[PDB]
Amino acid sequence: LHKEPATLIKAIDGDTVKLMYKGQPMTFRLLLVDTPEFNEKYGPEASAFKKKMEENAKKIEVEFDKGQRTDKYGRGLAYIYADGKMVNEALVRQGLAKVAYVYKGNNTHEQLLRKAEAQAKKEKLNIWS
Ligand SMILES: Cc1cn([C@H]2C[C@H](OP(=O)(O)O)[C@@H](COP(=O)(O)O)O2)c(=O)[nH]c1=O
Ligand SMILES: [Ca+2]
Repeated sequence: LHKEPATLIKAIDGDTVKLMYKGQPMTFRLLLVDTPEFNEKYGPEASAFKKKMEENAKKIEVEFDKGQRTDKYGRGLAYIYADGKMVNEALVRQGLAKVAYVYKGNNTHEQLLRKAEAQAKKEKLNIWS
């Protein structure tokens, strides 16, 4: 897998964001995670966390997996990094997302994220409290 550039256009919620990628605006959906919707418990805290991480970053990068790059809604499916730190992992590690939507052939970072979830759970953080 390789990291590619992108620039923040607009925060959306805990697991989607609008980025400019190869010079075109696209909504990206984070691979392998699920955050609570804004109206649900920890939804606003997830959105805030993601928003801050991405807006404060000097450099946003996208990393596609081996399989499908766009979902049925036209959303890019990627791992997103903010100054080299994986946003997908950070949300999970904070108890602000669950590992979810693990489809065969787009699951390179599954076990990394499952490890983060285990530690969040053990700490009783946020959704695991
Ligand atoms: C994260 C992800 C979601 N999706 C689809 C599955 C779900 O379909 P349905 O809309 O039919 O439930 C939906 C979940 O996204 P959200 O959690 O953004 O709603 O997006 C994928 O197809 N591939 C993926 O990797
Ligand atoms: Ca969601």
